[PDB]
Amino acid sequence: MTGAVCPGSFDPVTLGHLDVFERAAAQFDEVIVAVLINPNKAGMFTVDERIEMIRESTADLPNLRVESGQGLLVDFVRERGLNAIVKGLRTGTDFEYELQMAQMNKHIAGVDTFFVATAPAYSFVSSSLAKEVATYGGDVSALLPASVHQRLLGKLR
Amino acid sequence: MTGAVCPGSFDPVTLGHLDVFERAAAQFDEVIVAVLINPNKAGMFTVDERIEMIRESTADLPNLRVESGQGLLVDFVRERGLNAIVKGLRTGTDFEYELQMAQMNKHIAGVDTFFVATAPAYSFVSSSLAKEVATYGGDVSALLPASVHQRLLGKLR
Amino acid sequence: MTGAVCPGSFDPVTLGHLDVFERAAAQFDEVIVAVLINAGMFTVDERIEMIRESTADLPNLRVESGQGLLVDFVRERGLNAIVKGLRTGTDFEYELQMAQMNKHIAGVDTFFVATAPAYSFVSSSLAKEVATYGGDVSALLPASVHQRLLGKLR
Amino acid sequence: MTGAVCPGSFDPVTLGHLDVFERAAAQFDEVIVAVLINAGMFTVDERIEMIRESTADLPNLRVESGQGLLVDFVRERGLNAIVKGLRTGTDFEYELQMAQMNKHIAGVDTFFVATAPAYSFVSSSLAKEVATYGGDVSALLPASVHQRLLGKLR
Amino acid sequence: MTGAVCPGSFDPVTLGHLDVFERAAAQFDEVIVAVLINPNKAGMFTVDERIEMIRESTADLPNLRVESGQGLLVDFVRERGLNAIVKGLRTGTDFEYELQMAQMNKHIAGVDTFFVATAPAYSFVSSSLAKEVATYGGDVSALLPASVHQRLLGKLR
Amino acid sequence: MTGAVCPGSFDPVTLGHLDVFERAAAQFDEVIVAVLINPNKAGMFTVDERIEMIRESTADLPNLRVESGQGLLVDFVRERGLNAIVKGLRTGTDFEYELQMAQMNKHIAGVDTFFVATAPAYSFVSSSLAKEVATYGGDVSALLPASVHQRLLGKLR
Ligand SMILES: O=C(O)c1ccc2[nH]nc(Br)c2c1
Ligand SMILES: O=C(O)c1ccc2[nH]nc(Br)c2c1
Ligand SMILES: O=C(O)c1ccc2[nH]nc(Br)c2c1
Ligand SMILES: O=C(O)c1ccc2[nH]nc(Br)c2c1
Ligand SMILES: O=C(O)c1ccc2[nH]nc(Br)c2c1
Ligand SMILES: O=C(O)c1ccc2[nH]nc(Br)c2c1
Ligand SMILES: O=C(O)c1ccc2[nH]nc(Br)c2c1
Ligand SMILES: O=C(O)c1ccc2[nH]nc(Br)c2c1
Ligand SMILES: O=C(O)c1ccc2[nH]nc(Br)c2c1
Ligand SMILES: O=C(O)c1ccc2[nH]nc(Br)c2c1
Ligand SMILES: O=C(O)c1ccc2[nH]nc(Br)c2c1
Ligand SMILES: O=C(O)c1ccc2[nH]nc(Br)c2c1
Repeated sequence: MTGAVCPGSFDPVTLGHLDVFERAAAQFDEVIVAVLINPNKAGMFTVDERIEMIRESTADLPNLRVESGQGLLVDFVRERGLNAIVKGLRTGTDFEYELQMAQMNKHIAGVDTFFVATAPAYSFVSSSLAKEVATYGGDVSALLPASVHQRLLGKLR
Repeated sequence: MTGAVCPGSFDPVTLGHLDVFERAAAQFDEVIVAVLINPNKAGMFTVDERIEMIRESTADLPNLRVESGQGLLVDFVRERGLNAIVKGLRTGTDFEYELQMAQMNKHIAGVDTFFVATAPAYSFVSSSLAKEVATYGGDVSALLPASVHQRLLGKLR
Repeated sequence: MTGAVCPGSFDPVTLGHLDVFERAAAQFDEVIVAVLINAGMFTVDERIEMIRESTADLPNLRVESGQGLLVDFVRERGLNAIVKGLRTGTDFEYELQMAQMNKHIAGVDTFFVATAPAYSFVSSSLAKEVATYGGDVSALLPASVHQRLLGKLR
Repeated sequence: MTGAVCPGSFDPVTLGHLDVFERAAAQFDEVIVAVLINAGMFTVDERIEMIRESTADLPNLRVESGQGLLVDFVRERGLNAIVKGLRTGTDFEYELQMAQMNKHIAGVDTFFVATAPAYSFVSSSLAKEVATYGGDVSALLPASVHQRLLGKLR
Repeated sequence: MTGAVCPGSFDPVTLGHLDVFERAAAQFDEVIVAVLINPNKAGMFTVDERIEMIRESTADLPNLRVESGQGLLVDFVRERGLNAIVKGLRTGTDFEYELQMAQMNKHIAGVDTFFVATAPAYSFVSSSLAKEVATYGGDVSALLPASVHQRLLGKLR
Repeated sequence: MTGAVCPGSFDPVTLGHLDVFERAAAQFDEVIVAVLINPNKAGMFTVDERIEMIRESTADLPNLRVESGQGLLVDFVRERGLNAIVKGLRTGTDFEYELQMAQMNKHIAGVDTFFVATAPAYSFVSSSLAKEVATYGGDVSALLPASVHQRLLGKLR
C-alpha cells in the first residue's frame, strides 16, 4: 500500500544511489526507481543501459522496480497512484537546492518528498565526478556496482 | 507494516510540527510521536500537557499515537519494533546537525532517518522562538494550533 | 534624498521579486529597478513592461534597462546602494562576494532582504520550467505575467 | 522620512559594528542604535557611552537602551526597519528566522549588510577572549573602547 | 625543520582525531598534539588521562609528541619555534567557525592554519557526541581507539 | 623532504593566490604551482603567459616552482614524488566542493589535501570576477600583482 519514487538520471547508478534504494525499499511497500531522461541531451548511457545496470544491482530487492520517464516528476509519481518522493542528501548545499524543488512539487501536485542522509562512505561520490575521474584514468572501482564499472570503462574507450 | 518515530520535546507543539506529523502519517502505516522527557531542562509544559496538546491537534490521524520517552532514541525506536525516525528540516544548518545524528543513529543501531522539508509558511517557527515572542506580548496565534494558543496564554499570566 | 537600485534579469518578474520591490520602496525615497541586458524568454522591453504593470501602486519606483557594470549604473543615477532579496545561505555567499567587490571598486553598498517565507522556493527559472511541462504556477507570478507566459509557451 | 534601528548587545562595540552603523547612517535619514539589556563585561551605560564616543561624526545617529521585543522598540519610535550586519551564511540562516518572525508579528522589515572583508573575523566575544589572554586587539576596536577594555581586565 | 601543532580538548581523542594526526605526521617533520585545558571547567578525563590515551594510539608515529597547555594557542605554537596549526574539518559549518579563529590567529601572531578534510567514515564522530551516546548506552566502540573505549565506559560507570 | 602541489588555472594569478603560495612555501620544503591546461576552456592568457606572471610574483620564493599540467591531478602529484595538494578556501561552499574532491583524491590515489584560509582582504576576489570587472572599466589594481595588472590592460585593448 505504501510506496515511493526514487528519481534521478542514474548515468550511471552509483553505490550511493544503491544505498538509498535499499533504505527506501526497507521502509516502503513498493519503490519505483525513476530514470528521468532529457530528450534534448544524451547522457553517457542510453536509457536501456541505465535500467539494465540498476536492475542487475538491485536483484536482491523484490519490492523495487525500475521505469524511465521524462517531463514533470510529480506527473510520473501521481500516474502511479503514489504521493511520495525519496531522495538522498549529502550536504547542506544539496539540501537547499532539493528543498526548493520539494516545495515546488508539493505546491503544484501535493506530492511529498522524504530525504535520507548519505552513508558516510559515499558522501563524496556522484555520477558526474565518477565519470570525470574515470575519463582521466582514476580508479573508481570501489564507488560503483559491478554492473557499472567495466561498462563505464568500455564507453570511455 | 511500515512505521516511524517522530521525536522531539514539543514544548509546545507548533503548526510546523503538525505539518511533519501529517506528512509522516500519510506515508507510513504507523507513526509514534515521542515526547522526550529531559530531567535537566524542565521547559514550560509538563510531559502530560505536551502529550495532550499533540493528541488534540492530531485527532484526525488514526495511525499516529503519542508516547513519552527517555534516554537513547534508537532504543525507544527498536523496542517498539520499528527501525525508522522521521523529522522535519527547515534549513541548511538543520540538516548539518541532523545529518551527524542520523549517521550516528544508523551506525549504532541500524535505525534509518527520513527528513521532510518544512512547508514554506512555517520555515521560521520554533517552539523556543514562539514562547519567547509570546512572553513579551507578540501575537503567535497563526503559528500554533488553536488549543495550544489558549493553554499558552494560561501559563503566561 | 535616499535611494536604491534593485537589479536582476527578471525573466519574468515573480511575486518574490515584487515583494522585494515593495519592501525597498517602503524604506527608500527612490527605487530604480534595473533590468539587465545580457539567453532569455522575454525581451528587455517585455520584461520592463511586465514589471511596470505589476508595480503600479508604487509611486516612488521606476524601471530601466541596463548594461555594463552595475556600480556604474548606480552611480550615474546619483545613488550608491543596491537592494537584493536572499533566499538561502548559499544565495548569501554568492552575493557576498559581489557586494564586497562592488563596495571596493565604487563605494556602492548592498542591502539584502530576506525572502517572504511563501516565495522561498520561487525563481524565474523554476517557474518557467514547471510551466513548460504543464504545471500550474499562477499562484507564483503577477496576473499579468502569468497570462504573458502562457502566450510565449503556446 | 526614512529610518532604521541597529540592534545588538555591543559588549563592546567593535569596528565591525561601527562599519555597519556608518553604512546605515549613509542610506537612512535616521538611525537608532539599540543597546539590548539582557552576563556582560560592560554595563548598559558604558556600552552606550562607548558607542556614542565612536559615532561622533554621524549626525543622524542616536543610541538608546532597550528591553523586550525588538519590534516594539522599533514601532514605538515610528520606524519599521531593522539593519544588521552579516558575516557568514550561518549568520544569515539564524537571522533569517528572526527577520521572518519579526515581519510576521509586526510588519517590521530587516535589511542585512555584508561585513567589510577586513572585519569578517571580529566579534565582541572573540575580541574579549583574546584580550583576556594578552593578545593585541587594538586594530579591531575603536581607540576609546580599547583603552576601556584594558581597564576592565586590569 | 617543518612542523605543525594539532590542537584540541581531546576529551577523549577519537578515530577522527587520530586520522588527522597521521596525515599531519606524514607531511610535517614534527607534529605536536596540544591538549588544551580550561582550568575553569573539568572535562570527563584529566589531562594525564587524555595524554595517555593519545600516546597509546600514536605509538606508530615517531615524529609526533603530545603536550598540554592553556591560554592562547598562538603562544603555545610560537614558544616552540613553530608557525603552523593543523586541524580537521568535517563540514562547511566547522569551516566558518574555524575560519574566524584562523584569521584571528594570523592577525595577532602571524600563525598560519592548515585544514584537512575529515575521512568520510568519521565525518559524524565528535568527542561530545560519542560521550553523549555512550552515556545512554549506545555502542561507540568503532569510533574510538582501543586506548579509549573501555576507559570511557569506566568513567560512565 | 616535505612538499605540495598548488593547482589552478591562474588566469590570471591574483593576490589571493599569491597569499596561498607564500603560506604554503613557508611551511613545506617544496611547492609546485601547477598551471592547469584545459583544451576546451581557453581563457584569457596562454599557459606560458600564466606561468610567467606567477614566476614574476613569486620571485622571492626559492622553494616554489611553476609548471604546466594536464589530466588527472593526482597523477601529476605522484609523478613528482609528492603526496599532498594545497589550496585556498574563501567560504563555506568553497569547502563543500573542495571537500568532495579532496576525499575523492585521497580515495583514488592516497594524496592528501591541505587547505589554507583566505586572508580577509581577498575573500571576495577571483580571477573570473576580476577579469569581468576589468573588462567594463572597473579598477582591480589593488587585487592583482603589479605585473599582472599591466598585462591585463594590454589584453583588453
Ligand atoms: O542520478 C541522479 O541524477 C541523482 C541525483 C541526486 C540524487 N539524490 N539522491 C539520489 Br537517489 C539522487 C540521484
Ligand atoms: O550521483 C549523483 O549524481 C548524486 C548527486 C547528488 C546526490 N545527493 N545524494 C545522492 Br545519493 C546524490 C547522488
Ligand atoms: O520539538 C522539538 O524539540 C523538535 C526539534 C526538532 C525537530 N525536527 N523535526 C521535528 Br517534528 C522536531 C521537533
Ligand atoms: O521547534 C523547534 O525547535 C524545531 C527545530 C527544528 C526543526 N526542524 N524541523 C522542524 Br518542524 C523543527 C522544529
Ligand atoms: O531576476 C533575477 O535575475 C534576480 C536574481 C537574483 C536576485 N536576488 N534578489 C533579487 Br530581487 C534577484 C533577482
Ligand atoms: O528569480 C530568480 O532567479 C531569483 C534567484 C535568487 C533569489 N534570491 N532572492 C530572490 Br527574490 C531571488 C530570485
Ligand atoms: O553586538 C551584538 O550583539 C551583535 C550581534 C549580531 C549582529 N549582527 N549585526 C550586528 Br551590527 C550585530 C551585533
Ligand atoms: O560582535 C558580534 O558578536 C557580532 C556577531 C555577528 C555579526 N555579524 N555581523 C556583525 Br558586524 C557581527 C558582530
Ligand atoms: O578535541 C577537540 O577539541 C577538537 C575539536 C575540533 C577539531 N578539529 N580537528 C581536530 Br584534530 C579537532 C579537535
Ligand atoms: O571530536 C571533536 O570534538 C571534533 C569536533 C569537530 C571536528 N572537526 N573535525 C574534526 Br577531526 C573534529 C573533531
Ligand atoms: O586559479 C584557479 O583556478 C584556482 C581555483 C581555486 C583555488 N583554490 N585555491 C587556489 Br590557490 C585556487 C586557484
Ligand atoms: O580565482 C579563483 O577563481 C579562486 C576560486 C576559489 C578559491 N579558493 N581560494 C582561492 Br585563493 C580561490 C581562488
